[PDB]
Amino acid sequence: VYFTCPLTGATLRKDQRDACIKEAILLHFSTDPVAASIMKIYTFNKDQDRVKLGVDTIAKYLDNIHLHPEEEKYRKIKLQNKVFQERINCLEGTHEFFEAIGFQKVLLPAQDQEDPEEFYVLSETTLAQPQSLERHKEQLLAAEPVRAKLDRQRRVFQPSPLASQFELPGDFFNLTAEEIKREQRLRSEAVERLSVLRTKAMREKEEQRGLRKYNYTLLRVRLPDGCLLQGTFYARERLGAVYGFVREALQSDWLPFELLASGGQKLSEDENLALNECGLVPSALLTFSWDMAVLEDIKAAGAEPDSILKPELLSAIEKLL
Amino acid sequence: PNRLIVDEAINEDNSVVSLSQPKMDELQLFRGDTVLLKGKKRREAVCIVLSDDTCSDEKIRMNRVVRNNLRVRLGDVISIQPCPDVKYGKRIHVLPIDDTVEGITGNLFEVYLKPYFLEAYRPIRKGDIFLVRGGMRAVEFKVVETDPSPYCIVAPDTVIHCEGEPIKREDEEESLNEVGYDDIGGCRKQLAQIKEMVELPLRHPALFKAIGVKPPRGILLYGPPGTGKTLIARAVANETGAFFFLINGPEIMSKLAGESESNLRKAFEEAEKNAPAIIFIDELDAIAPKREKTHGEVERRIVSQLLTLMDGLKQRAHVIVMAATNRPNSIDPALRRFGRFDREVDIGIPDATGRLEILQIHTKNMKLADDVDLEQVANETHGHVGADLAALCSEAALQAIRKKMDLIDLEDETIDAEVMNSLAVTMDDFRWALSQSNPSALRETVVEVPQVTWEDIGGLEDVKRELQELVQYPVEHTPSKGVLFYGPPGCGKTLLAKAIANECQANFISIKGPELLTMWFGESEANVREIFDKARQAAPCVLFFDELDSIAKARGGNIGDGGGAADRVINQILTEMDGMSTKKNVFIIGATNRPDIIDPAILRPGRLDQLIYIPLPDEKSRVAILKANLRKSPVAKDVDLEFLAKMTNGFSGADLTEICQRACKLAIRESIESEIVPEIRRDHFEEAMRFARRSVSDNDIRKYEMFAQTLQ
Amino acid sequence: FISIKGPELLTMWFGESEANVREIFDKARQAAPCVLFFDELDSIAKARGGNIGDGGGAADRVINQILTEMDGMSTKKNVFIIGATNRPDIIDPAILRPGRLDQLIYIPLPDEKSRVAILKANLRKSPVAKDVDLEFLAKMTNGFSGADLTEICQRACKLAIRESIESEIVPEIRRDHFEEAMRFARRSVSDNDIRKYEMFAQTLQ
Ligand SMILES: Nc1ncnc2c1ncn2[C@@H]1O[C@H](COP(=O)(O)OP(=O)(O)O)[C@@H](O)[C@H]1O
Ligand SMILES: Nc1ncnc2c1ncn2[C@@H]1O[C@H](COP(=O)(O)OP(=O)(O)O)[C@@H](O)[C@H]1O
Repeated sequence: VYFTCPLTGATLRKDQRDACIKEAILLHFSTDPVAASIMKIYTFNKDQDRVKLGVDTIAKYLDNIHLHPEEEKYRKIKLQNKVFQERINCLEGTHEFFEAIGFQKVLLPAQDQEDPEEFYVLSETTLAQPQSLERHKEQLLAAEPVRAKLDRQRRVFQPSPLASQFELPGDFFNLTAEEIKREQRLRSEAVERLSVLRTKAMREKEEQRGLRKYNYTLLRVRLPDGCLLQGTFYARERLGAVYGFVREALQSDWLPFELLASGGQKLSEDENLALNECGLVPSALLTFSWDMAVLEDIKAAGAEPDSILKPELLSAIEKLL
Repeated sequence: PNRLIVDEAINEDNSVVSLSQPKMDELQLFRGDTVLLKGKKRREAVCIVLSDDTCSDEKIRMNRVVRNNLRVRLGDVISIQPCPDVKYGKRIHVLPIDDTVEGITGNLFEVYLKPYFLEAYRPIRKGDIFLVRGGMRAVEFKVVETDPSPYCIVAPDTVIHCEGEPIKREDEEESLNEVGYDDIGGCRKQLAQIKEMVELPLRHPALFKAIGVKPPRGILLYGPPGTGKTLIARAVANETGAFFFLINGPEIMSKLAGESESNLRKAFEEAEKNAPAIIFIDELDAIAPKREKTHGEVERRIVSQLLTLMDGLKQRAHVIVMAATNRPNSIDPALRRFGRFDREVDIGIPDATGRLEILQIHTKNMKLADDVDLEQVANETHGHVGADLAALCSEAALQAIRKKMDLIDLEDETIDAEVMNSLAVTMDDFRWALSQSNPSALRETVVEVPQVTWEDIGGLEDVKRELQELVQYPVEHTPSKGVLFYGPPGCGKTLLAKAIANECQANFISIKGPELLTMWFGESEANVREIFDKARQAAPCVLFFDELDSIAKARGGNIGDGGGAADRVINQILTEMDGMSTKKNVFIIGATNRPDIIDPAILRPGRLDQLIYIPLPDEKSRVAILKANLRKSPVAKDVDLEFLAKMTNGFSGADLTEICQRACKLAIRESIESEIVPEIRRDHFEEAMRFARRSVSDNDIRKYEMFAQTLQ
Repeated sequence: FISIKGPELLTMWFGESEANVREIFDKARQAAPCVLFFDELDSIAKARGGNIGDGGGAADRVINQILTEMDGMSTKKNVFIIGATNRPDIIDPAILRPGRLDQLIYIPLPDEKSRVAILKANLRKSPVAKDVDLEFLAKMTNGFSGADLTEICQRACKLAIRESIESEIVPEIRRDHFEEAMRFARRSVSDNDIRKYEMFAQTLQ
C-alpha cells in the first residue's frame, strides 16, 4: 500500500509514513516555527486524548495573561505545575510551540524552594499585542495530526486472452501418498473434533485464529467496453469514495451509473457504508452499468457506447498476463 | 501448482465457488473475478470465486452442478486458472433437459431462465448444464450456443433464446435430482463417520489392493424409520461413483426356498462384477432375524447364506456391505462378530437444527410466502423424523395447490409453468399440515443439545466454574469423568447439567426417576447397556442420572422391602461405568436428594469421584434467581426483587419460581379481563407471596450439612 | 491371574444366569496353575440391599453356586482363591467357614515407614534429585492410600518430563516437581472410612 506525504509529496509505504512526515515537520521550522511546532504536537504524539488536553491547557495559560496583561504573575508559565506536567510536559513538540510564539525558557527562584524552577516567560514585544497569541492559540486548537494520504494508484488494464491458454500434465490428477494420507487424516480429525467434549473457551481459541489479517483493499471494476479499472482503498472507506473514484475515471463524470457487488447486492452512491462492512475487503470486483434512463437515450439515438473511461487514463492502459 | 482438492460447497449457488483467501492472494484474483476450472477429460467450467472463513487452505468448495460439469467428484483435484478476458455475451441459446421438463409446459424463459440470469451476471460456457428451481420442480438446462466463445458473462443486454425441443440427456451426464450429500440434513456427524470409513476404499482402491488388510466389510445403520438410513447409503454411493445395489428383507424373504438364497448371493456376485460397489440391505432384522424365534428352514438358511457372503468379501475386493435395522439388538448376533457387521452407527432423531435443515431441503423447489417461518415449524415438530418432515412439506404444498388450482380449472396432461410460478405455500398451509401430520418417532427418546444456558441459573458461582474446569482441563492440558450433586431439591441440579452441555454444544441425555423405575419394575435393566451405548454414540454428551435413589425410595426408602440401596438398574449402571474411558467425551452427572440411602459404590474411585453440594441460595443468589425467572417477561419498575429476596429466606430456587410464575399469571389474567396491566406490577408479586411457601425445612438442611461433613 | 469383578456377580444374580459361576471356576481349573481373584465380594450382599435390605441373611443364588464350586475344587489342581472386599461386615459368613476363605488378613492404610517405602518404590524408574524429601512427604500424607502416593510420584514424573521436553523447544525429578504434585493429590479414604475398618478389625480380636 502506497501513501503521499502531505508536506513533501513523496511516495511512501505504510511503514515509512511516520519517518518522512516527522522529518518534514522538523525541517518546516525554517519557514514557520509556529506551524512546525503545531504539526509536531499533533503528529509525533500517538495519544491524541493527551494532545487535546495539552493544547487546551496551553490555550488557558495564554488567555490568563490576556485577561490580566498588567499582572506579572500571569506572564510566567511554570513547567513543574501539576496540570502542565500531566498534559503539556509529557508531549513532544509543546516546548517548541512556546518558544515559537514568543516565550523564553528561564530558571527563576521558587517562592518556597532553593532550587530554581523552569518557566516560560512572555516577552514585552508579544505581550504588548495580544492579537499575535490569540491567532497562534486558534492555529494550535484547530490543528490535526499530519498523516500521509492513501494513493489510489488509478490504473486501467486490458486482459490478454493468452493468460487463459494452458494445458495440464497427464499425471496432474494422480494424487501422491502425502496428499492421500493428509486427506484421510483430516477426515479422521474432523470426526474427532465433532466428538470432542469441550467448553466455549477452547472453541473460541481456535475460531479466533482467523480474525487479524487485513486493513486495506484493492477494488476492480469491470466496464462494458472490456476495460478493467483498478484502485486502492482503506478498509473503513465509504462507498461514496468508490463512486467518486469511478466518476473521475469515466469519460463523462456526470453520467448516472450503478456499481454492483460480487455477491449480487447493488451498492447505492447514497449509502454511507464502509468497504469492510459490504464484503469488499481485502479485495473485490464490481460490475459497472449505466443507468437505464441514459441507456434508453443512447440506444434510441443509435449511439454505440464503445468508450467508458476518459482517454487521459486509457492512453496508459497496461495488459494482464 | 495452482491446484486444489474439491470439497463440498457452503454457498448453494451454481455460479460461484469458494477458496481460502491465501490461495486467492497467490493466484492474484479478487472476490468476484471470473476463473476457469480444469477438470478431467479435457473439460472446463467457468465460475466466480469468493472466499469465506471455513474453506481449507488446500481445498476448493464447489457444489454438485459445478462438479458434474467438470466430471469430477469430491476428493479429486482441479486446476484454477483466472480468465479476466471473459467478456459479456450478446446471444445465448439455452434449451431444457427433457428428463426434467415432463408434465409441464408454458414459457420456460419467463418462469426459469429470465429471473435466473436477469442482473445476475453469471458466467456461462457452451456445454454447461445448470439448475433453476421453481414451480415445485427442479428443471435443468443445457447451453447449446453462445455468440462469444467458448464462454462469456450474461448481461442485461444479452439475448436469451430458447427455441426447439428439449434435449435428451446424454449417457455420460448425471441427473441433478439424484440424492447426494446436499440432500441430507441432520446427522452430519454420522455422515462424516461414514465418509471416513467408506470414501477412501472407493476413491483410492489401490491403497487396499496392495495390502492384506481389508477395509470395513459392513456398516450397520440403526435408528427409527425415516431418519435417512437409506438416504445416506445412496448419497455416499452416488457421490463416490460406486455401484449401488438395493436389497431388503421382504424382497428376499418373499421368495421360495432356493430362489431366496439364489437372489441374495446373485446380488453379491453382481457387486463384484461392478466393483467398487455398495450393497445396502434394508430391514436386516427381517432378512436375518434371531434364529431362536422360528423353526423355518428358509429363515435359518438365509442367515447362513448371508454370513458366508459377508465372509467372502475378502475376495470380492472393493465391495462394502451396509445394512439398516431399527435396533442393533434385533438382529441375529452372528452378524456382529469380528468382521461382517462389527461396525455400527446410531443415526438417531434430528434435533431442532437438523429439522430446520431438512425442511429447507424439501423446499428447494418450493415457492414460499413471506410469512413462512421454517425455524418456528422445526421448533414445533418435536418427535418428527425426515420422513415426517417430507410428508409435512408435501401436505402443505397439496393444500396450497388445491386452493389455487380450483381457480385455474386447467384440465390437461400438463400444467403451465406460469401457473406453478404464481403458486406459493403460506403459513396457513404449513399450520394446517402440522395439524394433520403425526410423528412416527414420538415414543423414542429424543437426545439433543439443551437450550438452558448459564444465565438461567442464579447463584452457584463456584459450581459453574468447577464444571467448566472439569470439562476444560482434559481438553486444554486421571481426570474425573463424573460428578454427583446432592442437597435440597429445587436448587438447580438439573439446570447445572444442562447448562454445561449447552455451553459445550453437547447432547444432553435426561434420565428421570420414572425411567429408572420402569427398568427395575419390568426387569429390563439390560436397557442400561443401550443407554450407555447411546451416550457413546451421542458424544460429546452429558449423561444425567437424576433421582438415583428413586428405586430405593420406591422400595421403601426409610423403611424398605426385600432390597435396600442397590437394585437391578443401579448395578447395571455401575457395570457400564467401569467400561467407559475419560477419552469417550461423555461426562456422567448424577443427582440425589437423599444421599444417606444411595448405593455408595457410585462414589468409589473411577466413577463419580467429584462431589458437589448445592445449598439453598443466599440473599444475593435469590435476587439473581428472581431476575433470571423474570428475564422473559415485562416487569414494572415498582417491583422490588431485593426486598422480596430478603423476606424469602427459606425459599429454594424452585420456590422463588412459583412466586414469579404466579405474578406472571396474575398479570396475564388482568390483561385478558381488561381487553374483554401490560407489565407485571408489585401488586402481582404481593399476591403471589400469599400462597408460596418454602419447600425445604431447616431440619432437612442439617441432614445435608452432616452428610457433606461426613464425606468432606 | 484371573480377575473376577463385582459387576459379573451382580449380572449373574439379576439375569438368572448363575451358570456363569461354573464357567469362572472351570476356567480356573483349566488355567491352572492360577490364582482366582474374586473382587467386590460384598456386591452380593449389596444387591440384597446392603445397608438396608430385608430382614434375612446374605444367602442367595449366586453365593450358593459359588460356595458349591469352592467345595468341589481340590488344592491338587494348583488353583488358589483370593477374595477382597471393602465392606467385610456384610460378607456372607458362609464363605469364611473351613474349606472356603477361612483366613482373614487386614490391609490398613500404609503407616509412616510403609508410605515412604511406597513413594520410593514408585520412583525406581526415574532419577530422583537429592533435594527430594520423601520422608517429609510421607509425614504429610497421613491419610493417603498407596494408590494416592503413586499419583504423587507419577505426577512429579510427568512434571519433570514436561520441563525436559520444553528445554529443547530435566535429567532428574526435582523437589519443585514433588511440591507441585502435592497441590493436586488428595486422599481417597476419609477419616470416617478408616474408623469403620479399624472397628471391624478390632471386633475380630
Ligand atoms: N436425515 C434426513 N435428511 C434429509 N432428508 C431425510 C432425512 N431422513 C429422511 N429424509 C427424507 O425422508 C425420505 C426417506 O425415505 P427412504 O428413502 O425410504 O429412507 P428411510 O426410510 O431409510 O429413511 C426421503 O424423502 C428423504 O429425503
Ligand atoms: N439456581 C437456580 N436458579 C434459577 N432457577 C432455579 C434454580 N434452582 C431451581 N430453579 C427453578 O426450579 C425449577 C426446577 O429446577 P430443576 O433443576 O428441575 O430442579 P431439580 O433438579 O431439583 O429437579 C426450574 O424451572 C427453575 O426455574
